[PDB]
Amino acid sequence: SNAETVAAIKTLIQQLAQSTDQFGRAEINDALRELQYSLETPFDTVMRMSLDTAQVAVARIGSDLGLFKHLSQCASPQSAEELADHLGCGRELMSRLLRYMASVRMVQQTDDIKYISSNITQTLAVPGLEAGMRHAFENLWPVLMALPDFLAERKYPDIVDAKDTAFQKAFNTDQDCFHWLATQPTRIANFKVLLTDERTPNFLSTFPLEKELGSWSAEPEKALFVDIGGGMGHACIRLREKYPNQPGRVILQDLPPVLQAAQATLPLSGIESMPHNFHTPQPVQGAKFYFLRLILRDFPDHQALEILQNIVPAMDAESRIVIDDGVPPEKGARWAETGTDICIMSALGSKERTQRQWEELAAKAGLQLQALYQYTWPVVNAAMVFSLQ
Amino acid sequence: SNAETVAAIKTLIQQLAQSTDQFGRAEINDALRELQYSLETPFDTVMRMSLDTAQVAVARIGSDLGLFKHLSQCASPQSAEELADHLGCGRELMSRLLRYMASVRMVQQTDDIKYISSNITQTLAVPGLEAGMRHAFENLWPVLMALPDFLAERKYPDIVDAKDTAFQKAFNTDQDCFHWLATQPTRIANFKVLLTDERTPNFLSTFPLEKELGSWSAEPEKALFVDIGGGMGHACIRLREKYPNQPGRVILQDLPPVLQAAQATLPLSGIESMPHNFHTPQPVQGAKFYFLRLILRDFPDHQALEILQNIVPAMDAESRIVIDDGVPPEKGARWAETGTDICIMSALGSKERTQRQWEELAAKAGLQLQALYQYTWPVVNAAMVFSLQ
Amino acid sequence: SNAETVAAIKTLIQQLAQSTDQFGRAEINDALRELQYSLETPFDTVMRMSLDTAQVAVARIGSDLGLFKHLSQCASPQSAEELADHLGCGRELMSRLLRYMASVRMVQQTDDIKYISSNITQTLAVPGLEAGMRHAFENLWPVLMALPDFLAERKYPDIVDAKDTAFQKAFNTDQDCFHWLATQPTRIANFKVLLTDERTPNFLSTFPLEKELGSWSAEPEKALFVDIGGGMGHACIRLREKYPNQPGRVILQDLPPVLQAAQATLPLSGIESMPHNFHTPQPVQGAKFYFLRLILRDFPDHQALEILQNIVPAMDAESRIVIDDGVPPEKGARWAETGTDICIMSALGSKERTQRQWEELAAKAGLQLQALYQYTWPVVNAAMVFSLQ
Amino acid sequence: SNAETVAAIKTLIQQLAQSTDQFGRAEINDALRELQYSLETPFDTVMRMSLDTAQVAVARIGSDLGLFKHLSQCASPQSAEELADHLGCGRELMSRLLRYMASVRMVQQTDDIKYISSNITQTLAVPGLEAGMRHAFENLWPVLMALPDFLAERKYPDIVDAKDTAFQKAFNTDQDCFHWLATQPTRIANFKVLLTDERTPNFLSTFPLEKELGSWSAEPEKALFVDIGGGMGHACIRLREKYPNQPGRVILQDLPPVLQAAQATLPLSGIESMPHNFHTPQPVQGAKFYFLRLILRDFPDHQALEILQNIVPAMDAESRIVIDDGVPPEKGARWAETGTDICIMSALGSKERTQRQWEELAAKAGLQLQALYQYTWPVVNAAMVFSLQ
Ligand SMILES: C/C=C/C=C/CCC[C@H](C)C(=O)c1c(O)c(-c2ccccc2)c[nH]c1=O
Ligand SMILES: C/C=C/C=C/CCC[C@H](C)C(=O)c1c(O)c(-c2ccccc2)c[nH]c1=O
Ligand SMILES: C/C=C/C=C/CCC[C@H](C)C(=O)c1c(O)c(-c2ccccc2)c[nH]c1=O
Ligand SMILES: C/C=C/C=C/CCC[C@H](C)C(=O)c1c(O)c(-c2ccccc2)c[nH]c1=O
Ligand SMILES: Nc1ncnc2c1ncn2[C@@H]1O[C@H](CSCC[C@H](N)C(=O)O)[C@@H](O)[C@H]1O
Ligand SMILES: Nc1ncnc2c1ncn2[C@@H]1O[C@H](CSCC[C@H](N)C(=O)O)[C@@H](O)[C@H]1O
Ligand SMILES: Nc1ncnc2c1ncn2[C@@H]1O[C@H](CSCC[C@H](N)C(=O)O)[C@@H](O)[C@H]1O
Ligand SMILES: Nc1ncnc2c1ncn2[C@@H]1O[C@H](CSCC[C@H](N)C(=O)O)[C@@H](O)[C@H]1O
Ligand SMILES: [Cl-]
Ligand SMILES: [Cl-]
Ligand SMILES: [Cl-]
Ligand SMILES: [Cl-]
Ligand SMILES: [Cl-]
Ligand SMILES: [Cl-]
Ligand SMILES: [Cl-]
Ligand SMILES: [Cl-]
Repeated sequence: SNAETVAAIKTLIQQLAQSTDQFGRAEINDALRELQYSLETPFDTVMRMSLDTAQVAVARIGSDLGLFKHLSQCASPQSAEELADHLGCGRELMSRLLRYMASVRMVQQTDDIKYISSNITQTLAVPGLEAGMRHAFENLWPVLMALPDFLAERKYPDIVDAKDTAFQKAFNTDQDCFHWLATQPTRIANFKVLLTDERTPNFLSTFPLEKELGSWSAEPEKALFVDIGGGMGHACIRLREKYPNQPGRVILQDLPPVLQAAQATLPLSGIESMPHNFHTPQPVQGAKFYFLRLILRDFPDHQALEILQNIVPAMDAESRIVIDDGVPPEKGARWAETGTDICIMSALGSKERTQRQWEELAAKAGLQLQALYQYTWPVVNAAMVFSLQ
Repeated sequence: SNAETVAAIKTLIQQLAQSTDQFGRAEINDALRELQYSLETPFDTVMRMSLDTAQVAVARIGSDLGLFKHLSQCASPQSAEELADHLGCGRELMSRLLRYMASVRMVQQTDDIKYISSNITQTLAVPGLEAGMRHAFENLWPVLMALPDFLAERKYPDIVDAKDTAFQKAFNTDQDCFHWLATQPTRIANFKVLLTDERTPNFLSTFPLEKELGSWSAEPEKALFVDIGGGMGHACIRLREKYPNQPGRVILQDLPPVLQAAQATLPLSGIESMPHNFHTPQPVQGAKFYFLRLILRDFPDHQALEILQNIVPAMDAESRIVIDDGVPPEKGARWAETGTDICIMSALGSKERTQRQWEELAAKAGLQLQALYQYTWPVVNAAMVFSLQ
Repeated sequence: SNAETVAAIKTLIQQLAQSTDQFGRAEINDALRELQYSLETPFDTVMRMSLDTAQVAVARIGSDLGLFKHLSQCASPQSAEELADHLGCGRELMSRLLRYMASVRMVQQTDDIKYISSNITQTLAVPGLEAGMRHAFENLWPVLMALPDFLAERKYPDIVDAKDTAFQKAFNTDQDCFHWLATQPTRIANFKVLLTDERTPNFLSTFPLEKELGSWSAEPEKALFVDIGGGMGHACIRLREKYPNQPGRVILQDLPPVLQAAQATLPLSGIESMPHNFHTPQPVQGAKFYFLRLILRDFPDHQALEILQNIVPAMDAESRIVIDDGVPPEKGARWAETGTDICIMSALGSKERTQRQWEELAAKAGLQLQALYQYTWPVVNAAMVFSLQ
Repeated sequence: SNAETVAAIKTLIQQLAQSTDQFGRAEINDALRELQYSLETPFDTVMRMSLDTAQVAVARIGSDLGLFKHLSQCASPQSAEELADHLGCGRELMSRLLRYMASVRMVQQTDDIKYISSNITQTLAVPGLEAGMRHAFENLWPVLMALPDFLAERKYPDIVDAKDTAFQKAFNTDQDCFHWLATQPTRIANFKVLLTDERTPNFLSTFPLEKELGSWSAEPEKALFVDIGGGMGHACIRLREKYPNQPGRVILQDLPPVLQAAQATLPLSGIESMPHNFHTPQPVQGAKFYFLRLILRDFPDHQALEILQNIVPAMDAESRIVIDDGVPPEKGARWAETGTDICIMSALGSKERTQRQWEELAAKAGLQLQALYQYTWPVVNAAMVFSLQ
């Protein structure tokens, strides 16, 4: 029975996935993807490429309607008619959307053709994760749609500049992405929500802080941790939580509107909010750790170098710059890393960097790599610790 | 070992897949997709939705460069430098594109970071399949990108009309999709290549021709088979190949430029080419089978009914209309059926139809279902045989 | 590749087995046995039955030579020549024995044809487990070899009497098994070593001692626990270890030579050693628990009933008899339970008993079942708690 | 759910086993055995060794009762009571035997505690396979039971002589096994039935007969195939069946009582029956193939050599001796090969021989190996083709 074999495959893979940790499950997931691509027919390859696109548009519709939040609060299965009337959607349209969503697990369909939430329903109901999906639709899609004709018209140049990539064609502007976004309040509002998502795990799961501290003294009143472009301060909060007895100033640096958003959820004491533009010289002198998490991947080499050169004059011999970012391998990189590389090339002119490419960038700022502490697998995020040469 | 477990999963799934037939492999692939969606983390759900989009854009770039056709005929692994110089691409751009393609199996990357064809490379090198991918990029993507805001601004109506759906917003026109496309030479040229793809299996694998004929007789120059909108005539060719001694005319009906393109590959005798617009009265009277394959799914009910009403006056008591099309189930429909439904809703105002919906449509034309012969699974395509009521 | 498929099966089963507990692994092992029996060819069925017998004979030879104890303490692989010379075995004989042992995992053979311990080597080096294997060879095998012709010559009677079963034919005696064994010094010495094996888990993992005690009070030098035929006293030791502050005497009852052997490993206080023959009236009056673990399965109903009838006059209203023994199900019993049933039928005239059969036996002694506490699965051992009717 | 996981393991292994051929299934079976042995607890190891022995005794009882033949003819499930009354067995004994048999798949137990035949029931109902089981019980078991004390009393000698092994102790005789068996009519009768079993596959599945023939001429009246000790002539029958047009005499040689048994099932023409004792000079001169299947493994080197030396003088330059027998590997031999080695050592003083050991034996007869044609895996049986040196 082919149905019996499929059911047994599902049982065994679900059991193997429970038998391991999140990194093992991520490896299983990538294997399932590779198996699919290798087992599909040629026609199914093109069908998959033609249709998987629709998931983002339909998630965006469900988000607009409030469907995922509503369904995640429902105590019993709901009919399409009930959902349509409650959310203000045409009954036929709602039925067709829900049938599509159930087929890609965006919701679950029951045996009597009613609907309940799935894991994906709950995910899309979370404001920060919903904002990530809406970002993909409104900011990533236009840039990817413009990229092939941009490259064709320009005879396939290497993209190296934030002011000369697919973004300018997609949005009919000469500004770079970050400058243009600052003029679009609806997009700024979505980014504000996006900043509330906290990635897990984080670098403190593997970072040997006491080892890296050595004999560094916080006395008289030195800074332990300067979180440069720290957003909502999640790194600062987790640091104080994990190391509540380590002395030294912990400083969140970001732009004033972001620091105001962060205030509601920062601890009452122990974390300073310091307005600071990281394109200017670093004001905090002689801190133990200057921390840059997912900052430098958004910038081409010239601008990333300037950010580092703004920090180096503040360092003393014991200071370290900690770059927490993606470190793809030299070969066999996975779709999350290479896909991110193509997207930030097209929107920002930047790139993902291997360890050798990080070291080459840091060397231009007078820095040398002392240690690298991986904390995710198989897609590598790592805290890279640099000192003065 | 995580690597050892992952390799063992791949080995066992591959062995199970090779032991079943194409329909069993399709069921396995659908299960792998379901497992992937159920095992991903919330962040990975959003990352998947954010990035899987890039596959179509990068395939379009590879098609523009001629990369897949070139790699499919190479007899040894090629470096990114060699490919860039041969195809006229910037070397860094080519390297980043190839790394992305390898991570989604669009090519294969070797242990010394060179590149060879994968199954997907060969697929994208086939002109008809390449054309399907280009169609997804240039025709489906803009309509899907317009659908969420189209529905929002119109307060979520049921889409019922080809002249009032997302297409009009996407391409800034009041024309319906088919009328507009016929004004766009480059898009027409891609559709001509798309028609060269022949789907397998086909309805003749399960259609009981002898039983359906009964004592039918061709005595007065009558037609056995009229292929309405038959494209390149694949159904006529396969019919003559499988039943070479069955009497009766076999007639391919389409518009003149498609019949012209079909001539090169049609047999030199046995199949007549007859220009005919299926929005006009059917000229062939009393044929045994009037055959409509993947025609009516492109039209809303009102227009699909008019196509049928142009045939019914030509029928005698022995005539049958054979609708060969998708028959999604009442529940548990799969992503290929529901995804198609949402795309053709957005571009064409049409829909996929359950068996009951096909019967309701045909009844408005005065037709009754006599037999239904499935020939694919689990996504069902079937030849539905209708007679006069 | 057959080798690759086989390796992948092993990897996946190993991973599934390590992800469950000991009871889950027992269920997996029973499924592997069932699969093996269902997938063997008819010839392989007979070959398996013909040859699996040799494992006991070869283990006995390895035990006689001291091979498993020696190999378990070796720090490097040993050649067959080295083992033969050390153990005093002909070199060709030793080589052929070791090749056989490696093929059934009794040792492991290395890639350069030397030998190291396997899990089974270590098992057969443990004195109590080695003694169980020697018992199978010298006591169980002769009775099983005599059973078919014993039943044939007697026209297939129900075996009901310890003095009239296959044992008498196998050892050419009119004595029952236990009486005869007590005349055979070498066999007695092996049983003494066998008693040093402690089964895990034990009944204290699920026995709700506090609930079963209720308001029981030890005030007049009363006994909490009387271990009847307790052997080395493992149940008394575990009880004192788990409930060190519970008042009440804890008493180990057995025959003098077994109590003597127990002294070396008993705690120096807290457990009394009391010589007592359980075929005679119980001397300890009004104890809370009279405990019989794996005693009554060795006796037919008439003798098991007499053992219980020697205890019941010592009971007061609060006393309980706790029978800790196998409780096979009414259907679907597993090979360990039914195999034991056939062996003890042939040697001892006794039987395994379902819960209903235990209740019927105990009712003849005027006892009623109050509670049953399983502590192993899927082959069930349980502590059955009986009170006066 | 652990029950769900076990069910899925069974489904997937059953599907993998159907996806391959008999050799692949044999490899899977050996892997299942290895997994069991590696996953059992120490206690379960000794329990398995103690109890698996009982299968042979219980199969022997079922054979005595006619149970397997009766159940294999039953059209519906049978109760233990019905089976007991029909076969003349005590009702309790029958119930306990059937429960044991169901737990080792010797029969199947239904949900309402009735019994139906399994694959093993059908196997044990086949006369030749039943005879193999009865041989294991009455001839192999006594020799294995005597082997440990035989070796101990003799200080572990290398066994080299058919008149000085465990057989003489087991059966209290000074005769060798084959000479003693000739005086025991009940054992001779079982061997007669055993000879009717035909092993599959056979050497003709891979033997390149036309290649090995070369230009050999059967003219004037030469012998193609001389089946030395050919038993019922299965090799001769299959040869004539597969190669019906190859000329040349095909001659079955065996002892007169065996040739008389063979007559009923030999073809009416084309195969000669020739009484011949293979301890005397071969009478047929200059045959192309002198065939010895599973003959020489029953003899120590001295006697096996004499059998070959009786053939060599009959050979001309084109003659070949074909030894069809087991060829275990130099390392990693499997339980069927090593177990057979231990059994024939104990009963016959002989041995299984590697390819090098076959070549060394044949070289003493003036023979050289020309080709080796395997036809079973993973346990190797092969047709080894030898010519004059
Ligand atoms: C080699 C081809 C592989 C294709 C795989 C799946 C294609 C999915 C895709 C939504 C599909 O099915 C259909 C269309 O796009 C269209 C259309 C025709 C013109 C403009 C827009 C859409 C009509 N009618 C369809 O059905
Ligand atoms: C909850 C969020 C989930 C997201 C998962 C995958 C996100 C993939 C995505 C290409 C990504 O990584 C990045 C960006 O889009 C951008 C950006 C910022 C502004 C405009 C366009 C792109 C910058 N820098 C990035 O790195
Ligand atoms: C239908 C039969 C199935 C048997 C499967 C396995 C048989 C294993 C078994 C040790 C075997 O192989 C051999 C013998 O017992 C004997 C023998 C002959 C006479 C007396 C004792 C042993 C000779 N020579 C053998 O080779
Ligand atoms: C370390 C030990 C491992 C043992 C695993 C399974 C042993 C199976 C085995 C049939 C078993 O259970 C029993 C006996 O042999 C006996 C006995 C006692 C004296 C003589 C003969 C049999 C009594 N009562 C039993 O129950
Ligand atoms: N010029 C600038 N100076 C300081 N912060 C900036 C900046 N431009 C952008 N940023 C901030 O950089 C952050 C990038 S995203 C937040 C990443 C953060 N380090 C984390 O991992 O949680 C945003 O908070 C944004 O407000
Ligand atoms: N008005 C019209 N009259 C006749 N054919 C038409 C038409 N409009 C579109 N078509 C044809 O309808 C076909 C739709 S796709 C081809 C489907 C074909 N029946 C097959 O399965 O092989 C195209 O060949 C197109 O040329
Ligand atoms: N007549 C008798 N009186 C008391 N003990 C006896 C006896 N006959 C046998 N025994 C003891 O009964 C025990 C059987 S085996 C030991 C079982 C023990 N209850 C346990 O599970 O740990 C042996 O210790 C043996 O010495
Ligand atoms: N001295 C002897 N001369 C000829 N045949 C003998 C013999 N001693 C035993 N045999 C025969 O050798 C055979 C061994 S078993 C049969 C094996 C046979 N070659 C086959 O594969 O089918 C028996 O038929 C037995 O009768
Ligand atoms: Cl701390
Ligand atoms: Cl890579
Ligand atoms: Cl198809
Ligand atoms: Cl058919
Ligand atoms: Cl146990
Ligand atoms: Cl408890
Ligand atoms: Cl032939
Ligand atoms: Cl070996």
